[PDB]
Amino acid sequence: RDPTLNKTVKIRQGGYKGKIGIVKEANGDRFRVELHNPNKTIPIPCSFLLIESTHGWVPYED
Amino acid sequence: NTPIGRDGKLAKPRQLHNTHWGLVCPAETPEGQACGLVKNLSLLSGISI
Amino acid sequence: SALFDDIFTVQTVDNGRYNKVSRIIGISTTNSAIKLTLDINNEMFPVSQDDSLTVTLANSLSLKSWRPPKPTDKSLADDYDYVMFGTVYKFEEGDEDKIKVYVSFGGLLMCLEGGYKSLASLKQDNLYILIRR
Amino acid sequence: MNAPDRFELFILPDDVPKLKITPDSRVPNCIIIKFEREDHTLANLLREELALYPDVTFVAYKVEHPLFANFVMRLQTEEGTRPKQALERACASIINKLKTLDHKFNEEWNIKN
Amino acid sequence: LAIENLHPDDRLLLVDPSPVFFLRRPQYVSDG
Amino acid sequence: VVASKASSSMLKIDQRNKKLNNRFIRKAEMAAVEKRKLR
Amino acid sequence: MIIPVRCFSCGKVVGDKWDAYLRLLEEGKQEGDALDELKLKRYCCRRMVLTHVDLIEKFLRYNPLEK
Amino acid sequence: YVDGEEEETIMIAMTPEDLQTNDTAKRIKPEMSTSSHHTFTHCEIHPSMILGVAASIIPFPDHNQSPRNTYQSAMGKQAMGVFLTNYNVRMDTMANILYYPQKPLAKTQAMEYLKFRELPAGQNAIVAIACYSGYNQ
Amino acid sequence: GNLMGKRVDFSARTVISGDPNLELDQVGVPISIAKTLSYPETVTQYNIHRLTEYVRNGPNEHPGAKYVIRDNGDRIDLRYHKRAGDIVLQYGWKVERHLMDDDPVLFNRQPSLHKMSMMAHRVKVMPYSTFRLNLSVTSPYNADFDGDEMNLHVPQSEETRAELSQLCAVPLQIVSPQSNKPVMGIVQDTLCGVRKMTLRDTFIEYEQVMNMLFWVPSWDGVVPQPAILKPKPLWTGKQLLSIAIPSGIHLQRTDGGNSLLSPKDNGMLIVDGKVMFGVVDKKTVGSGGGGLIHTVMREKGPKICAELFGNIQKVVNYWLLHNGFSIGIGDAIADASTMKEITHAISSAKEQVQEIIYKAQHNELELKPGMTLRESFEGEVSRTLNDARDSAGRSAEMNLKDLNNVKQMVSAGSKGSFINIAQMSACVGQQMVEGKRIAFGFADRSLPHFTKDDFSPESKGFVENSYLRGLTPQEFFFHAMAGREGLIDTAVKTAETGYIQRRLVK
Amino acid sequence: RHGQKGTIGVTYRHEDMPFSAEGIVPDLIINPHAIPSRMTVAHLIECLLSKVGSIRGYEGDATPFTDLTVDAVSNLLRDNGYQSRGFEVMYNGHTGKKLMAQVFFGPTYYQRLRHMVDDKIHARARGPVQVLTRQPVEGRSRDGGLR
Amino acid sequence: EPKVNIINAQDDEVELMLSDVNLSLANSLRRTMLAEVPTLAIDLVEIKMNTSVLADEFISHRLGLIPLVSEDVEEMKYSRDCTCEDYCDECSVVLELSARHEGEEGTTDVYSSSLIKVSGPGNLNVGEPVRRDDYDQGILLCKLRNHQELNIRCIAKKGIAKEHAKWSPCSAIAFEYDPHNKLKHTDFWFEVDAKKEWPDSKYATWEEPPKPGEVFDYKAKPNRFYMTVETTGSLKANQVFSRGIKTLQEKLANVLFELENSR
RNA sequence: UGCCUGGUGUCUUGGGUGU
Ligand SMILES: [Mg+2]
Ligand SMILES: [Zn+2]
Ligand SMILES: [Zn+2]
Repeated sequence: RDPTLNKTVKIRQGGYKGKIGIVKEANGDRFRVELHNPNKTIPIPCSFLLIESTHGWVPYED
Repeated sequence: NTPIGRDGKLAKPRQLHNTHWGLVCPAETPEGQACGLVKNLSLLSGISI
Repeated sequence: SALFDDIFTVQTVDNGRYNKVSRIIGISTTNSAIKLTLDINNEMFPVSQDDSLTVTLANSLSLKSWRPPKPTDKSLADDYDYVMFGTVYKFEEGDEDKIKVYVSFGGLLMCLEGGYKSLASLKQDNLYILIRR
Repeated sequence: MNAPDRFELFILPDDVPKLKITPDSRVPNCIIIKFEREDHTLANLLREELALYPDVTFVAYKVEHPLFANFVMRLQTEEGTRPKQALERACASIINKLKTLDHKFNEEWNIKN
Repeated sequence: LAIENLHPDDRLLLVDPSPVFFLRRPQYVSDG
Repeated sequence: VVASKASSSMLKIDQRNKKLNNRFIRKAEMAAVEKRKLR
Repeated sequence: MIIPVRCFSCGKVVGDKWDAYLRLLEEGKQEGDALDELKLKRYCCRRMVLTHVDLIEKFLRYNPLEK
Repeated sequence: YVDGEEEETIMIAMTPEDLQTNDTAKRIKPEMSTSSHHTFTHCEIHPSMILGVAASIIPFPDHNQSPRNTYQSAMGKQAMGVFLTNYNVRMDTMANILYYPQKPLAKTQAMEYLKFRELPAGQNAIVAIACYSGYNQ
Repeated sequence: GNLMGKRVDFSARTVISGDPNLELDQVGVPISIAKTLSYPETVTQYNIHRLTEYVRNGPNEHPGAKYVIRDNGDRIDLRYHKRAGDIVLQYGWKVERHLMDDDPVLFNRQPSLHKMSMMAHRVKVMPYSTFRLNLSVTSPYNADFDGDEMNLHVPQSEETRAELSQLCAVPLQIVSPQSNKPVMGIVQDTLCGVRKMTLRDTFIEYEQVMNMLFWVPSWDGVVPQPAILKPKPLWTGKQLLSIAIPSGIHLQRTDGGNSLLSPKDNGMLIVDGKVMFGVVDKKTVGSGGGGLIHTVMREKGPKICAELFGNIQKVVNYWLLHNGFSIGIGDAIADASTMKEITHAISSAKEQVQEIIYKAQHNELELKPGMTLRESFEGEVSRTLNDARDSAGRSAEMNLKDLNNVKQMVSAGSKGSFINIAQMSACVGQQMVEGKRIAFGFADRSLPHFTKDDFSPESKGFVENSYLRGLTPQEFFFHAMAGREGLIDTAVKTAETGYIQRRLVK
Repeated sequence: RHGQKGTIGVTYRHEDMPFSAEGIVPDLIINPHAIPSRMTVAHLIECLLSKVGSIRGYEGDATPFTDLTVDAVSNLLRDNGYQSRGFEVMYNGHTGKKLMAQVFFGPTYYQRLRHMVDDKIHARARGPVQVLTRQPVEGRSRDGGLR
Repeated sequence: EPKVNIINAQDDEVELMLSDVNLSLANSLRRTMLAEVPTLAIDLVEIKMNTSVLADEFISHRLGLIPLVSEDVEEMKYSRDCTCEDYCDECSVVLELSARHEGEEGTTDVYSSSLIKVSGPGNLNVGEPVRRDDYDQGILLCKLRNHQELNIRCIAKKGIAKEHAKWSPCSAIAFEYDPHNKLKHTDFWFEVDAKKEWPDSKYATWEEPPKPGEVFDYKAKPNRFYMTVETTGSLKANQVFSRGIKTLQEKLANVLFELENSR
């Protein structure tokens, strides 16, 4: 049931590399992540995300 | 504030009178309904106690 | 080739309101009763009172998009110091021998008074004026 | 809220070509060039360089809207010359001018250092 | 000493190669 | 209070500027009024 | 609130000249002479230091919320 | 102190210069030739004190059309500044604080007692009056 | 409150801004508003591919869609659908797609005094959060960009879209039935720049002419021959303006009985869309009747007339951008030779008023029939003072050079008039409250700084100074009284006029 | 401070603004047409006085009903090497060519008002309705409709 | 054919005269130096603790404006063009700041000298905040009183001034040509006489004033340009000029490559 | 195999914004 929803994530590629966000929408292959840095929400592919875990940053295998 | 209200309005209460010199601001007043009815004390004015 | 030719002596030069434009009034030396009122650009062709100007009017410069002239080609304008191109917006067939031709070179106005015989051929849509000094 | 990203002024999308050329058939030997993610810096340089070539009879450019980073240029040469060759010659000539300018500035700076 | 203590003729020698009433010197605490 | 160094410096500058203004503005006004009188 | 890092108009860095400006004013130099001594030529830069009001000295007087 | 009813019976001078008897820029004082002589009883402390708190911010209010003075008096109460120095410890429904307030370069003497120098509500911008690109019409 | 007028759906509201680079009948719509509003488009075999693309894009990507409506009326929300790509569209369904370019929308500003306050524009989606208008339409809306807001209403049907595009469209509303004259004309700095650009001594080089010609959308690709061919090719501003005018337009106007040689460059003569002489200003491209806009609308139709605004605005705006125009404090100043004339005129008027006062006080004053002695005296004094202000203002105006910026703005008709020059430079004049001079609010005097029974001009509200020179405290107070009267009169008459118009409409 | 309210129409970068010979670009450009009809001469006088004050390091005294005249400020401005009326020769940002008209130029005190567009923009397709009348509710905060 | 003549030279500003170039080329060079020369500036701030009276984003904005040495920024890569997951040492520079006030009296000033470079590209002279001298404390960042601490970690990236003004290497580029107005490119507003009402240009002595009897020359073009380049210290003046020229060359070469590959 | 949510008072009053 979209386990990565409402989880802190970091962007590793594209024009937003290294920005912390929170996943809001998880329909599929296109995740809506709100950014902490500006006040906006952007779409992003799943391959571009690094989901936070108990041990550092983990790629899209959470 | 001048409690004359809106009903039965007239231009004379809203006008800036000669005797207002030095006691209320000639420039500062709201816009619309309360124009002229709301006044601001001049910068050296006082009220007797 | 050329539709009119004469030599004029400048009577008056009026700058007036403007800085780059002058009104000059001239009468033909060979024939009085021919007048020329003209707007000119001061900065390019400055004139003074009592100057002598050779004025020529032609309907073509030969011997539609405008192009910068190549240095190799030659045209009628090679012999003159000031060439303008304008449209004739009035041909007053006036009294017995009083004919007025009004020409506007993009807002710079010219009026040519003269007899019918001299200005008969000037009934064209567009005219070049060629001034030499 | 509706403000676009600032990097869109110079970062080119993959599907958008940097340079699209379409002929202008109203007059002979004329082309219309659409530059993407460019502004007056390149446009004015190219225009004033091309205006001096004897074989270029019309060159102009315009920026349609300040809020979009692109400009469109109209070029029209003589019968002998293809316009794209004239554009390439202009680019190469400006590059050589900049190169000699850099060399001379370096020489002067070393002298006055 | 200061410019005032200078001789008037020597003050005349000080020529630029007067205060105005509407140029105040800035403050930070104001008053009231 | 134990005011900071910047605040103390600002207070000294303010006192000096107040004195200088009170002197110079008054002098300039006195210079101008006599000229306006004699005209 | 606190001296801006860059001049708004042109972009010269004026944030490192506040302390020097106050030191110069302390010694009796006039404001124009103090600004000239710091090499602030354009009046766009001069208005940044001349018209700055230092409010952080008032915010710091409140007791810190943590310890 | 005089009130609005005692003012009916007094003769006031506008400035201390009025107590005693060809430039294209300076203004013109009233001639007052109807009276052979005057016996003033009071003098105004300063005429610019007839203005209120909001109208004491305008510089050169006597060079302006009066409706513009009224509009500025209205709009000066909507300018974001620093309303108080303890805005951190206050819980207001709304609060707007300007990052870098600056005091005006052209100030008035009445701004000293309104603390406008210490809690200003604006900035000095380099303004150019021009028809540049048609986007400021 | 609920039947004659009610709140409605499918509408938006935000601040308006100006855009010189928009056609006359175009409005700039923010992206967020375009995403929020929608238009239900019926799926047919001409647009099923495009509509499927829109459905795939979803409600967050532009162009996109918000809902899919089946034949039975059920709504499929695309936010909460996990299988949006697994939706196939059948003919007859509706897709509530996003607002797109060239969609007709009704645009409105309150109060809606006349029918030109609601007009239909074409949508153009733009960044940032303000509605954007071509500045020629700011006149019918009575709108400016100091904070005004305007309303947008989206049609929701093919019939309603056709009605908006065929009846309320902006090009169809250029000429009004109220006074059979255009309601939209060239305004503000475009008017000022078309006056400056069409002066007799404005010449343009080849490289600038090429740029100016490329800016005209309707240009046919042929450069006109320059007015001056030798020694240097130069074009005049009239040529570049005539480039923007459609061919086949004839316009003739006589200003002050000028001859066909037009020594002062006044009047007008446009032959086959080419300007022969005459400076183009408010009398030609303004909103008055019989001008260029009215002629083009009658001759060529609403579409060409709408394109005329864009052509003229683009050319003039480019020229004025690369030429410049400003105004300064030096433009409100008159030399000493004129200031002494103004002072002498004002002193003479004050002496005349003093003589009238003496004559009235010694019963030597003639009485105007139907008016008392006091009324006749007051009328004569008011007339004398008004004539004084007019004379001083005329002297100041005649002083001004051609390069004066205020004079240029007044001459173009873009902004200001003669009274503004008079008051800024020469004399503010007499302040009238309720049609009379300043009354005696105190006991037999206007202020406690005057002696009793003083009828001198300065004692009853005659501001002798100018705005540049500055007002004395008494003049300041009297002028404030007059301004307060103006504000009150406006704020009171507006309600009476609104009631009258409502009764008339009912 | 003279009733000259307005809204931002567009933002240009540093290199697109007109600049003076010494590299100063304005923070803000206003139309000349704002002045003549409204007759806010105090705006121009304040700009001139502020220019002189920032050049000389003083604060101008703009108290009303004083003896300050425009000619004194102009003399002070001329003594500092600027045009006495405040004009400046200014260059075009796009092409670098001089502008044919000189530009009035100087610092002025501006203030930011509470009315921002992002607090006023509002749109509605469908949403809550009143219980009594089943018409759209009133208010931007409540996702209401327009009347 | 183009010529360069340097009038004054310094580490932070150079005053030079260009000649035998078109006005468009000089203006394009000025624009490129203003807004297209890449530099290095702080672009992400991770605030681990901030108990000062300033807001977190206030301090972040202040940090972004601090100039950093960008001498070897050419070797560095753009963040969006680096294939590395997260940020590596080849596309970012990590600086760390830690400030604290000890004692129950006094105020501590936090300067840009306290920014300590932690990681960055190997042997590249980038990232260090610019200092006027060895004893210059730098830009004032914040102020602290007792028990107030600021502990942040900042990441610097490469960018241009088009994206944000913090990446601009220049402050103000004075630009000027034709001091005596022989080309009549401007028309002088005046009240009595235009000659004595307008101040002379600072380069008026570098060109001969027109003769009283001289006629207007319609064949002349602007030929000599006087321009002064001031920098913020991140790049030297000569580096700014040379890199602006190189950036313009790269842009033109890219256009040429696009044209040649279009066919 | 553990499986995802749309539902928002009312009435007064005040202060404002654009005409
Ligand atoms: Mg408005
Ligand atoms: Zn600066
Ligand atoms: Zn990397």
